[PDB]
Amino acid sequence: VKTFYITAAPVGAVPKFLDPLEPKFIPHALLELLPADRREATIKALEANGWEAVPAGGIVREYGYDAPIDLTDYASATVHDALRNNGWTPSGSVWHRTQTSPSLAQPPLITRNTLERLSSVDLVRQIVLQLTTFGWTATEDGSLTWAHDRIHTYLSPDFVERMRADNAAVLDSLFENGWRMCGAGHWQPGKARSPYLPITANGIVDASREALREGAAVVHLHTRATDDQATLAIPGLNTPIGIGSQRNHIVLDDYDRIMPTLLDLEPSAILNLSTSARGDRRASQSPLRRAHLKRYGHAQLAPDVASFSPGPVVFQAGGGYDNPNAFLADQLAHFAEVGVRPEIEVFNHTIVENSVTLYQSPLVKAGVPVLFMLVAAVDQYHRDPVSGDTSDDSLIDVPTRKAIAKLLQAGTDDAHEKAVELAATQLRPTVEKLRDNFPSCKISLLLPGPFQALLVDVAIALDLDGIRVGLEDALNVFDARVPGGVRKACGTGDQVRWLRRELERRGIGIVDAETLRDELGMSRPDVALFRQAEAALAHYPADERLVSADTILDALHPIVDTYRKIEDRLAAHLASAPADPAALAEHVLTAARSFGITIRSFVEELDRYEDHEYLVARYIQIPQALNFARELLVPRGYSIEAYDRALEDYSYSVRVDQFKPLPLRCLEYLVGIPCRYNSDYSNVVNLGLRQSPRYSATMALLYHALRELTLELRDRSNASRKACGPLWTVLETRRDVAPDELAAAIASVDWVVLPSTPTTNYPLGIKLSNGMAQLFHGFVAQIAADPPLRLLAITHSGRRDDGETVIEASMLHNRFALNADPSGIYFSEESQLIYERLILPRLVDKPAKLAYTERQLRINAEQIERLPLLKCFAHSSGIATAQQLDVQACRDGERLGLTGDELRAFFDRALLVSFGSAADIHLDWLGTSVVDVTAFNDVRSLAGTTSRHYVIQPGEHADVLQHCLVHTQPADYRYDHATPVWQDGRQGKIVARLTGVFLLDDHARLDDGHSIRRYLAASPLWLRQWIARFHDAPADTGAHAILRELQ
Ligand SMILES: [Mg+2]
Repeated sequence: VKTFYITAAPVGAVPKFLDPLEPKFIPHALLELLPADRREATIKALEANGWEAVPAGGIVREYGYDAPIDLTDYASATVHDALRNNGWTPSGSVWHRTQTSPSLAQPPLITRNTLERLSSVDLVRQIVLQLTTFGWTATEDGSLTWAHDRIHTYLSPDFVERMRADNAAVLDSLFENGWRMCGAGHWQPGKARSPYLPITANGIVDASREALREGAAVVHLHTRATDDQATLAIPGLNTPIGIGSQRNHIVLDDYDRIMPTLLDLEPSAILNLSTSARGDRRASQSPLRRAHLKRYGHAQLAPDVASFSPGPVVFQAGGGYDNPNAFLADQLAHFAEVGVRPEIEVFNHTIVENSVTLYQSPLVKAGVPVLFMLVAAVDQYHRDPVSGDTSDDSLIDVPTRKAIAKLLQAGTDDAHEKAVELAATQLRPTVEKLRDNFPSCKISLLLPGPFQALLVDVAIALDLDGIRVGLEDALNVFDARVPGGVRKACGTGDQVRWLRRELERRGIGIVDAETLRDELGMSRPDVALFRQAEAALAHYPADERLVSADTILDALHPIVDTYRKIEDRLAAHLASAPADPAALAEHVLTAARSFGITIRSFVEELDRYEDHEYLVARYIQIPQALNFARELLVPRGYSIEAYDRALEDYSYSVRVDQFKPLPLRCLEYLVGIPCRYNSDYSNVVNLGLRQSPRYSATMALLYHALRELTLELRDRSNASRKACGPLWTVLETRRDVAPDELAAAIASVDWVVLPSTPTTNYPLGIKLSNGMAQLFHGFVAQIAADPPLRLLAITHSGRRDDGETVIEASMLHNRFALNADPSGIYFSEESQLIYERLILPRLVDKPAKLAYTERQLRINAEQIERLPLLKCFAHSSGIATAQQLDVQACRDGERLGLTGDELRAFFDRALLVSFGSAADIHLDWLGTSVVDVTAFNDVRSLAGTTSRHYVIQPGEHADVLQHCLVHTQPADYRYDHATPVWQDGRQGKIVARLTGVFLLDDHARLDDGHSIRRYLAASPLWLRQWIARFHDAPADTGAHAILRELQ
């Protein structure tokens, strides 16, 4: 019931990046070899960058960092011996190392057992912390290992002495593994440094991505200047030492790269940019502190949140920045004009004071709820403007912080609670004071370094709204597998994972970015626009009989206008001259996706093409993108001369008469907003829209108008005329016959294949209907040869009573309208033609009279159990068509009178296996039991459903997905990890819902997730076992079959 929202802070201002592949020790002989001035400059540059002078007595494990030393570039008696002592040999003016160290043929490893031999738990930690700082990584075993082809790890004499004293055998182990003693010189302890800290645009983007997929909802960003970036060239070393301030600074070119990238890959993520002037107090009133707060990308979106501190920030550790009132006034003014919400970084008590009094009104006016960030356990000063004397203005006073730090080191549970009580008692006045003066506000907590052990407990005690972690606050992460229980954090995502799993222990949930935007009142434009349509149609019934497309289009009028303005911006961008091959489509596609417009791949898109009979429907992607551009540029007056280059392809040109009107393109956009892909098909966004009460009804109304306008366009084309009524087809061993009036086909056949959306009664539809059928029979037939197969394929009616053509939109409206049906009463004419000739005979007694349109015109309760098991496959719209068969069965069953309980026995004689259910499964309805296999990236099925079981959240399933995105090859992929969830309906219906299912495409991505082929291809062996058991079965019941499968 209790939830937090996690803020991730990847960059920060203080910690620095330290390259693992840099030398960590420089022998004095190598520096002393330099000329006096160069030696002096080099040393002071090293010491400025964390390098500490150190005597002999330390050990090193080095390989691959040697380089020749030509003295002509600059001998000495004191040096000469030191060089030869360190394994160097002269050759005139040239020195080189003949001394050899053990290669890295097999990775150096310090076992957990070796570490545990040490008595001091304190010593072990610092050893683990030092090596992990150098790039060493902990294993699942709990050991430390080095994976790179070079190595240069050094430990100080202090380490060696304490190691020797605690246990000399451990130290000897290093000696037998290639470590060796060192002379005097300089080394890099890497204090306040990490090999995982991101200071480049690409690094920051990656770090943010990692944190977000682990559960973070907000990303707090910094940037680092590189204006003093330099490298030191040390003699005898083939790798230079990176020096630089890595100063905290607002870099506009970095954000120009970071922000659009994050908007593309992480659309729902709440971006929080730092406005801090820490590291440059003299620029406290610079307009640069808001220069990065603008509209980014083609979507012209701004950062959602920016840092804001009502008062000076003065660190006791040194540094800080001032926030003058005129400046802060300009900030808030700019924040408002751009659409940015301030987050109050509460550093001091003076910040609190200024927040609940003078800035109280302006902060509320800036937007509600007001966001607060409690910078706890960070020592602060207040400076008397007259005397200059400093007082302790920290949220947690320095005496109490020092106290808490001691109890943390005690490690006992008793000192922990006393530490929590100390932190909570100190912070509670500030929390209460903020909430008493701000009726609508959110408050988050951060803790630096060691205090992070209190982060969860203190946040719970104060009933806070959010918790912040990241490399900005701490560079370590708690790991119980590691000796000492602590190691270097492999990025912010590592720490976010720790926090999430920590909260999961206590039964505390987390809030994803998409959900938090609703709470904070900062939802995305496209999400808002869809909800705008939902509201505009809220008072209209989902029944196609009770509302017209004209009325629906009339209600969406202002939204069509809103969409048009978006389309203008896409058109103008395309008219900004490019490309010559058919790869121009890639330009259009990328342009479309960045503006939020998804050029969907329609199977029936050929109906708009005049020469459709002379075209190959395999290469329909490149031309549809070309015509799309033409479709947008022509009505406005732009030149499409660059296009129609489809002439250099193999007309694919779409006639102007078949161009989609403005409202038609608008409807296509709206229905494409829920369950979107990100820019590179790594994730699915806008998932929350499905949980709306009016979602299905809205989608039903949309596809209604989408149908009416598409059919209108189809009637003016040479689109293949469709036929009335369904087509029945049997597949043996594949064989293919087309029965017309034979119920004998049903009895002879193992499985029935229910029709999909594009499988209608017309040349292309029949080809597709045959295809899916064949795919299904190769599938079950392949299972037969494992620890006379006949298949029945059903094709939908192509034309209804009034001569109206049956298209995709027709099936989808039927799909969504069925979702919005509370009672089991809705079905279509297409479902009727299939039902009465397939299911109805099972209800009555012996053959009846059927009309010319193949439509129709008792009980035998003892023979209800005698009915054969009807095993059916379903894909896409299949589960919708199937449940409509159940409805009609209940209506005829009630007309005949089957006492309901016997109706249950009827449905026990049927069985359903659905792959990619694109419609909701009404659990409480009377109907056929279903095994549901739906993929997470099956966005088409996702958009058609409302079940939460299809949505993957940070957990084990999310881990497998992220693993398969990089290491796993597509053809090998099988969703073994899928977890079946069992459900029992009010009226006996049983549903086996698989969770964690996803489908890899050819690029190991999440696109093309509606492929029935991939659904069957990537099918796990244990799932085949289920289907095998279904096939090899006597006259057993459905309920009995799957109840046994639960074990
Ligand atoms: Mg910050």
